[PDB]
This record gives sequence, C-alpha cells and structure tokens, in this order.
Amino acid sequence: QYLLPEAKAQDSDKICVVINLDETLVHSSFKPVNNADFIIPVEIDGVVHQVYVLKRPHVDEFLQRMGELFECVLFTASLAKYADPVADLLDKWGAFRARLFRESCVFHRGNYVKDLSRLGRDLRRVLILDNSPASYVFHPDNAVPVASWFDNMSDTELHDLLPFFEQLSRVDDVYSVLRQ
Amino acid sequence: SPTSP
Ligand SMILES: [Mg+2]
Repeated sequence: QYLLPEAKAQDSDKICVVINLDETLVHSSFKPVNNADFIIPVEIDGVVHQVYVLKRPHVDEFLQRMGELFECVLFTASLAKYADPVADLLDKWGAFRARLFRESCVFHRGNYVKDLSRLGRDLRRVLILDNSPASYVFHPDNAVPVASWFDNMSDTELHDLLPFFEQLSRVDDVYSVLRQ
Repeated sequence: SPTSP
C-alpha cells in the first residue's frame, strides 16, 4: 500500500511537502572537518565510521516555519542508519511527521526515485524539495527545485525560499502555480 | 554508500 498513513487531524488540510536531506538540508562527509555541526557514528561491516555533518545556513528557521505551514515528510535516498540520527539531531521542532529512506525509493534505471504517488496523498497537494532533479523524474510538476549545497556558508537559498512556500501553502492546487 | 548516492 502507501508509504504514509492517513494524515493526522491537524494536518489533513495542509499541503504535504517531502524534503530531501543530503545536499538540500545538510552536507556530510567521512573526511574529518573541524566545524562539523554533527558527528554521527555509522557502523558498516562491523566497523564504526564517523560521519561529519554540516548544516545548511538558515536550516533551523526553515524547518521551523515549514513545520507549521505543511505536513513535512523527510524522504531521502540515504540509509536510515545515517539519516535517522541526523534527522533526530537536526529536527528540534518535530517538523517531520514521517521519514522515508532508501528502501522507500523506487530504483529506476540507475537512480533512486522519490515516487510521490506511493505517498498516499492527493498530488494536487504535494510538493517535493530536492537538490537532484533525477529524484522527481516521475513528478517534475510537484518540484520546487533548490541548488545543491556542500559548504558555502554564504548560502541563503533556504531563507529566500520561505516567501514562496508561504504563498504555496495557501493555494489548493500546486499545479496551478507550478504549471501542469 | 550510507548517504544519498
Ligand atoms: Mg540529496
């Protein structure tokens, strides 16, 4: 069946927004970095590796606002043993109603696709914020593209997107504004 | 790969 259960009472009337993790909200690496925001131990083949995570500028303000404007859902092509701890440390305000990982993506011709139709929401009221266009090849008309982030601390894309999301949260059909 | 491919 569907990836998500019915939307909770207070969320039922909100637009559902799937938010990507890597290169969208944070950037991680196995190469030690002094200014990492999070260091997370990830076990692979019995060996514990340390992953250094950097937060994208304004992500906290971004997640807090989005959390109250939409029914936010984390959808990533990364493994839970990596992404679950990051989301635990990152999402302080419980903006994420659900979290979906690699196993929930559809592997289609070399790419892990975020197939929005498996979500179980009315696509007229669903949006995806992902840095990789290949992620939403099945629903390019629900996409609110955002540039890939790695470490540019001068980035302000998340901050500047809020006005747009503020407007979308009001419409009753995202296609009406996203062309479809 | 643990992160997004
Ligand atoms: Mg990504």
